[PDB]
Amino acid sequence: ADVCMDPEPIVRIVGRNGLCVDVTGEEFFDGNPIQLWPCKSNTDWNQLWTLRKDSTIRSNGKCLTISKSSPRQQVVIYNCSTATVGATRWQIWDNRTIINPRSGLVLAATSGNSGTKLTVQTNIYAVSQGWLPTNNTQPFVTTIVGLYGMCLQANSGKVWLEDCTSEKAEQQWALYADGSIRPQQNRDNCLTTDANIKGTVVKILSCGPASSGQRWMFKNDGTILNLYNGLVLDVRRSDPSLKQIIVHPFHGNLNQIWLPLF
Amino acid sequence: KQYPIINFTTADATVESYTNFIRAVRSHLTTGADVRHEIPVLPNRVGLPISQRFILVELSNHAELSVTLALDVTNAYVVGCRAGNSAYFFHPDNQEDAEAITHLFTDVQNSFTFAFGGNYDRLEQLGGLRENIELGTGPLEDAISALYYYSTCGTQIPTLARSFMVCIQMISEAARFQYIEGEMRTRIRYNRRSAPDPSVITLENSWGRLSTAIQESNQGAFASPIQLQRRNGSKFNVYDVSILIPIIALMVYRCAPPP
Ligand SMILES: OC[C@H]1O[C@@H](O)[C@H](O)[C@@H](O)[C@H]1O
Ligand SMILES: OC[C@H]1O[C@@H](O)[C@H](O)[C@@H](O)[C@H]1O
Ligand SMILES: OC[C@H]1O[C@@H](O)[C@H](O)[C@@H](O)[C@H]1O
Ligand SMILES: OC[C@H]1O[C@@H](O)[C@H](O)[C@@H](O)[C@H]1O
Ligand SMILES: OC[C@H]1O[C@@H](O)[C@H](O)[C@@H](O)[C@H]1O
Ligand SMILES: OC[C@H]1O[C@@H](O)[C@H](O)[C@@H](O)[C@H]1O
Repeated sequence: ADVCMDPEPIVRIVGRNGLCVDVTGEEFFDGNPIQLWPCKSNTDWNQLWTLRKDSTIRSNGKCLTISKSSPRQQVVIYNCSTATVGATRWQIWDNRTIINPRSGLVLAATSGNSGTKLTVQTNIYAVSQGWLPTNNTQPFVTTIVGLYGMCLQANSGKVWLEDCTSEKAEQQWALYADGSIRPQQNRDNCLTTDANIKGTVVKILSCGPASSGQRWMFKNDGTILNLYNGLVLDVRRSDPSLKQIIVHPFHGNLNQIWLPLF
Repeated sequence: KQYPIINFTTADATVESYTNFIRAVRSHLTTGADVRHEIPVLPNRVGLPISQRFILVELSNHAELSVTLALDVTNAYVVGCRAGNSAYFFHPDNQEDAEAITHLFTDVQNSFTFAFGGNYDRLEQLGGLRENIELGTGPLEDAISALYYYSTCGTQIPTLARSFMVCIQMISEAARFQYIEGEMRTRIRYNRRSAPDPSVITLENSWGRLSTAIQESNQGAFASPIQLQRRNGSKFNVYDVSILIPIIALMVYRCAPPP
């Protein structure tokens, strides 16, 4: 068995509102807090992280670390050997969760505003805790096709299934690195499920909360899952005439099957 | 001593019959149970017992015809096809496979193999660009007929080529990518036959690169970008697997996972 390789890629890290994991004011002094800063297009190192094969997410030799500072749960840059090893080790998940195994806490950004300092919180798969290690800092725009090859459409806070139309901006969806699904028409809004129980009809609500019912995960089985409650998107009664998409236990039927046709 | 057969017919086929077909195909190419980044990995060629090296797809159509394409569990590709009492194979790219394909349709006397291989490069030379070959229940229906009557001078090579590519895309590349399967579903859905668009072709073309990028990721992070294209031709980069989890469904074994 000839093992694979750990390429230790150098990527940015996009999160909430699609801002980047940034080392504040480019200061690299042990303890300088890591924040969320609009993504850079140049090559500044304070926004470039190397995923070395030791589970550290170094940016200029300095480790993404959890500060043992006073209130705590703060995330800051810190000498990789100086720091408590455990506070520099992380795991980037496919679920789009960056978690510090040692604590079991996950990288989070309690605000969508720029400058918001990173903190590590308990995993509740909220948007605010979802990240993506990509040098591609734009939202993946696409249409989301479901049943009968129909498209997910948004009008105001409502989202139903309509027949796909080339123009139609209502059928354009921006898939943010944070795990949110936002209507191109208004990237301030989110594909939201204001409840974690079956039959809950999905709406288009403000992303401000960056709640768990706003983060989504496109699974390998064609379903769009909500990590938190475990339900999947579902065109109720496999009837797009009901103009209602809901969350429902995963069964796998085509009414729960989606495809980001880009 | 008989490989497994997944069945499918274009006769009053539905998005459900098709969906079940493709899942059944994947089901038989993945028994191995080796997933990575939520994406299943095809059995490793190297050291794979001939006994479990192939699976058969029996294809029937409105004209009550049936051909059986042979697929390599190793890469979900069609290696050969058997049309009734005839059986032809593509020209293998190595002594290794060349030996294997000779385990396929053995009781068939008129079994032989062409001088050309089954890769698109060749098949497109013989029959034309994928970007010009219509896909949908319609083509597959006819592709099946052609394949059936090739042994009886019913089918021209350029046509045999095309007949193959549509089956390969509609089957192998659909099994590989849920995006392609998805794309087929829509066609079947509306009885609207059409040619593969940039996004589809580029995907088929990147299957090998993707299988690799992904398996050699650090944590879903790519060492280097894989370029793809939107239906409108425009290309984009992908440095992360997350975006692909819902696109690709099968990957060719490229290396052993680190223990
Ligand atoms: O070698 C330097 C380059 O490494 C790449 O991984 C990174 O995405 C690029 O922006 C550049 O920093
Ligand atoms: O004021 C904070 C900002 O300071 C800039 O110098 C730096 O390049 C930015 O990434 C951000 O840290
Ligand atoms: O990267 C610079 C730092 O490297 C550490 O290994 C050393 O103990 C520290 O005092 C500081 O010099
Ligand atoms: O990177 C420079 C630093 O490297 C550390 O290993 C050393 O202990 C420090 O004093 C400083 O020289
Ligand atoms: O070890 C179990 C865990 O594995 C992670 O990769 C996955 O993202 C988590 O949701 C949980 O299933
Ligand atoms: O053993 C399973 C196989 O049995 C065959 O009789 C059937 O035609 C095939 O589609 C498959 O179901």
